[PDB]
Amino acid sequence: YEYDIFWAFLIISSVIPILAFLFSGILAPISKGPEKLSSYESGIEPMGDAWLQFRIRYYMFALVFVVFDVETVFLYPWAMSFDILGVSVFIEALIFVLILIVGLVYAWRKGALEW
Amino acid sequence: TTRKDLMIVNMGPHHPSMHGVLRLIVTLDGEDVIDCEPIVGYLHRGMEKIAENRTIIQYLPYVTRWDYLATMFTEAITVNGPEQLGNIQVPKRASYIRVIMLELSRIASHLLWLGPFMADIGAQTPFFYILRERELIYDLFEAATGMRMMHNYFRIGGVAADLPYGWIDKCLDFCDYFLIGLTEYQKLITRNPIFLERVENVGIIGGEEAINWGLSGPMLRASGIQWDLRKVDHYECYDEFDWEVQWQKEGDSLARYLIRIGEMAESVKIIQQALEGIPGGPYENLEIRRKKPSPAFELSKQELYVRVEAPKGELGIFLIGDQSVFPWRWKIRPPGFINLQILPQLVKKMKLADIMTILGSIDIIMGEVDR
Amino acid sequence: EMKEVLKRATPIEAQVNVKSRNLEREYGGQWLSSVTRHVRIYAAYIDPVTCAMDQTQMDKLTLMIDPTDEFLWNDETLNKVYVYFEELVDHYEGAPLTEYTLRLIGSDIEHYIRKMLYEGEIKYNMNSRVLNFSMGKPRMK
Amino acid sequence: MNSIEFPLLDQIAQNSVISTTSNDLSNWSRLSSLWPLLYGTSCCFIEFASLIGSRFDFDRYGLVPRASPRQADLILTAGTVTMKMAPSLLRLYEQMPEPKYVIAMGACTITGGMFSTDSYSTVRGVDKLIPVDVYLPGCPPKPEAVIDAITKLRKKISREIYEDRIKSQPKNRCFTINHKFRVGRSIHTGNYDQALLYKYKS
Amino acid sequence: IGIRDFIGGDLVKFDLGTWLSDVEEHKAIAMYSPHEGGYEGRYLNRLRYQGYHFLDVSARGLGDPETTLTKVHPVCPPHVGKQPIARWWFPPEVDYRLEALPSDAKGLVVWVIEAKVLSKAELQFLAMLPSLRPKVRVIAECGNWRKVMWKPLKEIAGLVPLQEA
Amino acid sequence: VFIFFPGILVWAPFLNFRKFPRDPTMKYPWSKPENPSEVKGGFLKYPWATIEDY
Amino acid sequence: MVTGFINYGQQTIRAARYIGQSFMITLSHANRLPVTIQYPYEKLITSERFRGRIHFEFDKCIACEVCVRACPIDLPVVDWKLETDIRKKRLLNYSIDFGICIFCGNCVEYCPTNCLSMTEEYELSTYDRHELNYNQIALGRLPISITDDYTIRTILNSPQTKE
Amino acid sequence: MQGRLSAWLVKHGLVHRSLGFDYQGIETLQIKPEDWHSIAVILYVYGYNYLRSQCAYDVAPGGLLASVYHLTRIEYGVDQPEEVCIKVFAPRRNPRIPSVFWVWKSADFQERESYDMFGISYDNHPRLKRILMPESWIGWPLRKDYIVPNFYEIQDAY
Amino acid sequence: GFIVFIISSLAECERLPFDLPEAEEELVAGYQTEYSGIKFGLFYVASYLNLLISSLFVTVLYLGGWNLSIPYIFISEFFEINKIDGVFGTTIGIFITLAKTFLFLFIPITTRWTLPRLRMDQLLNLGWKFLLPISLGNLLLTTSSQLFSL
Amino acid sequence: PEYAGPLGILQALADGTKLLFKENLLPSRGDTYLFSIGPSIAVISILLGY
Ligand code: SF4
Ligand code: SF4
Ligand code: SF4
Repeated sequence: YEYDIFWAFLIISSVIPILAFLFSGILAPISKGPEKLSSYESGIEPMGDAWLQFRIRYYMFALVFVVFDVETVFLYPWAMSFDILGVSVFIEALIFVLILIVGLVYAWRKGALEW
Repeated sequence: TTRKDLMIVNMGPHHPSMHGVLRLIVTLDGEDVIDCEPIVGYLHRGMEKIAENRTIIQYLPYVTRWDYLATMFTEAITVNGPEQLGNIQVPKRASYIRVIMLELSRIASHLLWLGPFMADIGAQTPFFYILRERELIYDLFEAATGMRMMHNYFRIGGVAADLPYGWIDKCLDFCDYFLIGLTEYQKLITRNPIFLERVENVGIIGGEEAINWGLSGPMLRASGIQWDLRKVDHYECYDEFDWEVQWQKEGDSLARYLIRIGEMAESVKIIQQALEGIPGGPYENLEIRRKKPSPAFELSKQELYVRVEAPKGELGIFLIGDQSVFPWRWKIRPPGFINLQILPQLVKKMKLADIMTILGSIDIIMGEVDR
Repeated sequence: EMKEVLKRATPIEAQVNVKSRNLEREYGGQWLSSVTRHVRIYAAYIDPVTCAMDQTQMDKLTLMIDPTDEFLWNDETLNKVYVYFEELVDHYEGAPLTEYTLRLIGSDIEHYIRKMLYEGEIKYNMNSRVLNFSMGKPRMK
Repeated sequence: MNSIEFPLLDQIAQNSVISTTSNDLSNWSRLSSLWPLLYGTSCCFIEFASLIGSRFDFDRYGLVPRASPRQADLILTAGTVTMKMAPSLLRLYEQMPEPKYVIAMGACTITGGMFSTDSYSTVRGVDKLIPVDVYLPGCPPKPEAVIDAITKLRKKISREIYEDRIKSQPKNRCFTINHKFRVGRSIHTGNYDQALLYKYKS
Repeated sequence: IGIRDFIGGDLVKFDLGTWLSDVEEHKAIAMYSPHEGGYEGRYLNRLRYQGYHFLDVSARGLGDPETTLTKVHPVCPPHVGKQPIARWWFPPEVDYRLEALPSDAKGLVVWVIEAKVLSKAELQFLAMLPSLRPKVRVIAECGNWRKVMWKPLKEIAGLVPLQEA
Repeated sequence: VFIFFPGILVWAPFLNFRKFPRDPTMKYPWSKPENPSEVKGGFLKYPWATIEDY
Repeated sequence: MVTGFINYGQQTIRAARYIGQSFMITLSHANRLPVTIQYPYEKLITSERFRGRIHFEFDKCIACEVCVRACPIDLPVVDWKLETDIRKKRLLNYSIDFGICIFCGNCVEYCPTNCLSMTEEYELSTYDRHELNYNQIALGRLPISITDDYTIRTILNSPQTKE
Repeated sequence: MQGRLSAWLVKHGLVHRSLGFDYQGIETLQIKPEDWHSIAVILYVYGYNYLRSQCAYDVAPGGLLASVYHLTRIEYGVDQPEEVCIKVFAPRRNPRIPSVFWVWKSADFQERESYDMFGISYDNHPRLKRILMPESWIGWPLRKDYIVPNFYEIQDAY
Repeated sequence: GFIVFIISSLAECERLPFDLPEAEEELVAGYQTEYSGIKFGLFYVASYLNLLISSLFVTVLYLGGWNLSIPYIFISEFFEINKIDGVFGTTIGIFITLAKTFLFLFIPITTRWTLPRLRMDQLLNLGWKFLLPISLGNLLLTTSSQLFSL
Repeated sequence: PEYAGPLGILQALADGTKLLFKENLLPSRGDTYLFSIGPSIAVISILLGY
């Protein structure tokens, strides 16, 4: 079957990091110390714990990416059935690509894709 | 957005872009630099205090430890302070040798600026490319002075020793090869689209701001100001050679890069002209050269200020004597220490990745910023 | 004769379930500590069993002597160093928690350690990772 | 008399094939990939840069410089360590994972060098801060001398056994008391050149 | 020369029994190793497995090894002009380490690095040291080679004629 | 090398490519040259050398 | 409107050309011989005035201690006593610690008897710091020239130019 | 002889004192600390574009602390620029000198160095804190009567 | 589509000039800053495996894969190569695939050591304003050309 | 790479075995589970494409 190899390969690929972690645990020594476990901050003592809180206008491309992922997912089955059918699916997906282009133009002009 | 939204990161002494042990406390608002605070002094060895309680012949090894890339400039300022105080003349051959060594050190300093600058931009190969020829410069220095760095070659009223046999042709061949190498560097780097788009419009400095902030050298000359202390103060024999002061009108980092490339080319021209017209005669001053107890140079009782055009700007020495071997006061005016204070103004409202470009545009090495 | 070194330095009562915490935003960026190969004085609560350091507890001074063992330590020598540390801390009452004060305290503590080594109280630790004798080579009197 | 003393220990192990060859191969692997910290402080780092460059190659020994301490085996201390920098140096050494090695390069890292006499802030040798395996004398040591020091470090690394691992973990003794000092916030808060034009106060 | 030269210089060879037999028979051994180092630890490791404790001696700053190793020697710590000249006396290094070793140790092995800088007579004394101190083995790197080869140190120093290998 | 690396990973532990001594007479590291003048000392590098100097 | 697209075209081809130019400039270095000096199998021959380990002649020393005063740190230790029969300074011990030495060259320059010399002996690394305290016997050892080691390829930096 | 700047100041009625010249003949003037903040603006008005260096030094141990300013002009078409040295003296017990950061920004770091090494407090400097020494340090190292308080890592490497 | 696939795969493999999350000069090591031991090796393997799989997908999707033949010309060598079938044919196909993969392994390894690295804003601009509309136009051209097939 | 093997062939193997023998370092301030899971997820999702 064409998919039992997929499951076996997935199991092996998940097992490999477990084997690496086990081998490191049984081979590498442990010498923990309070200075060693401190977070690295280029020598100096770290201040408050991490955290940046970006601006919204920077990370507004993600809302475009969510929609565009769905559009590119929807475009695949049409391409798979483009040869069995004819110009009907061409006309069908032309509106999809045109709406994608119009949305990209709107995001470009409104400044959503500006950093 | 005042607090708990602003990330204060200590891009401190251990950072690849931080040249040496410079620390920046950078406050970021989503990769946007709100401001930065420079903390220096991680290499403060108290060299001004060690300048006292040391004779000049003892303090000369200490001199090369500020601006360790351009060591001959610091050696020149240290040996020309007291020799101006004592009215000691320098022979013409020694002056020509000094000019040649200073220009070679300027070439090496501009190279080892270009390396870390392009590394901070993102290109690592130019570092090895500059080191291929800085090793040749080191070979010339070791053939002449005896060591690659920390030469201890400059002396009061002259130099340590004459140039060895077969040095002029070696230096001329180095100049011929290095011109080709510089053309290769400009072919690889100067018009690159990524390099330009990382450099073209960062750190715009006005000429008035450059004057007020105390900037000197390629920093001040990259704001529309043609101010070189070699042609203003008539240092050594720079009035005899044909050379041009490299200055640019725009204030960005690209102007500084172009200025340093042109300064390397003009320096090469200066070595060629100096070696073509080298004079004869003595090099050490025979008047000062005189088991018996040997005193050092007793400085006169007056104040003095001496300047030099270091590759990083203007390097100065304020010397107050005390009619004794040990100077009463020895203040060092470092070009990098004064060029660094404009960095928070430049990086304000810029981005995090632009800090590397701005700091690489300024020729800062931490051994000269503190003393 | 007698017991001697009867001060018997009393540590603070041991806490449980102490978790590692960084310094706050206003108090961060500073060392509030003196670290050196033989002495680490931290303005923090460090427990040895779980290697957890709480740096928000600035009212406690944790002293770790000889983390990389260069001397062989008995309990009496540890008690001597600890009573000296307590006396030094009580001597500096009213001083700020800055790095300067803790570095001074560590300097006197290491001078005491060197005096103990040269008096015969402690000996250099063989079977150490390095043998460099940072306090001086073995010499005769 | 500053005497020396060997503590009480047990017998090692003794093995035929598995443990001995595994230890030898681990030693060989740690020989050829001693990744430096890229720790640079002062003029000696320039010569360190000359060992990254083309004329003398770091890559022949492996020895790729890694910025993060967690990815670095060897710290090659190049430069004078001031009082302001020494706690940072000790942190960086402590944050490096075991096994870790230290090479003190330069006269300023062994004993303070020129600053051993009159400098009021120069630490006279990092052996007062970090345990040094190989001492490298010389002001700007020649890059070949740096390679020789690294070769001697490899000579000592290949001699290691499993017992040396329990020589490397810290003993981790602590002692906690109240201090009744004055607690003060950090002077360097990060506020710099913000609203500067309103700070005249005539 | 080739063939054998370009064939495996691998570190899995069975030379180790011969190495231990030679270091037990010939007390003082001159060793030659790869220039980049690190292939000596395979041979010193088994010596350390037998209970031998290593004393690392640098031959550059050795300074007349007779009184440096087998006698109390005077050394002046470096004053930098802040102190008067002091004359310290240091214990004999190899004998101090011998008398301070634990009773279960097989002995002490003196690892003399960079022994090429020593003269002929210093190598003579380094070869004849185990005769005076029974529980001392001498290992001295007298050079470098493509592969690890060892010889008796008396042969290199000139006490025994150099037999062709 | 990229194609045949699975076959090179086996042979590499059983091969050494360490550079040979300058004179082709040094049978042993303790051997002395017959006449120490026929050796070629002073190999140059890339700025001033040909392929003969390697 | 079309001119904007045309300008976008010409400012894109230029970037591709300059990226290819960077690629060509970098890859032209593959046809050039390496500059790397393969230490420790190859050693660079030091200059005639290279400042390395000090060599000290015990017979020529007069214990005048000017080498101490000329030192930036007063490093050399000259333990001497007066030989009352002749009233000349008899040298007892001479020691230079190379952990503090910076190889500046002041001692070898200001020595009146010229008993102090600079050798080519670099690579003085030791495992122990206190082993760097060279006395008058260690300083008196002749340096090992790399030209006498025949297992390595001695590299000369430049042509000899003695013609 | 009266310098050009001193003659200009006496023409404009500004109090000062001429201390002479250095070895290069540059004028040296002494300005009282109370008038220095007003005189610096007038100095820039004269045309001193460039604050070349700001320095501080000890006149004598247990004596006055002197702060030194070097000034020159950066202009197109001037052959020999005019340079002036100016010294302001403050008592050791409580040294107070007005800051020229609001006239020349180049003093921004430099005066901090003068505060870090000699303890001269500058009034209108907005960020006056230690720059070279550690920020928690107590004492001014460059004063002639300073004594280092016996730190362990400064002592001899034993 | 070939150029856009190369640039996009180089960005996904996070190779330079798109090494921003692991940019050593801006951040100390990026997300690998606190990672030590076997985990850094895992995040190294994964990167090189991504590079290898991107090169393999380049030689599969855009190059001919294991195929090497010119039917329109009388190439004796290519015809004789394609005439082999069996174990030897599969071996030659593996050889051809590995060579074509090594071409687009050689190119990005060079690319890392030649160009400077991008910036985050410019990375976003290149991804969203230069590559996406161009890929949409390429898809439209592909569909228009494929209209002739049916 | 020249010394780890004949022509540096064993250099990457030496790096891998060194990282195997290098102490596994976990952050005390952060989360252990996410720290251990992240690289494993990355390598699994990258290996699944082969
Ligand atoms: S040896 Fe010391 S003083 Fe000399 S350059 Fe190196 S760090 Fe600076
Ligand atoms: S200067 Fe020369 S002769 Fe005088 S004490 Fe020093 S080494 Fe001896
Ligand atoms: S070389 Fe210089 S530093 Fe060394 S001992 Fe001589 S004078 Fe002192």
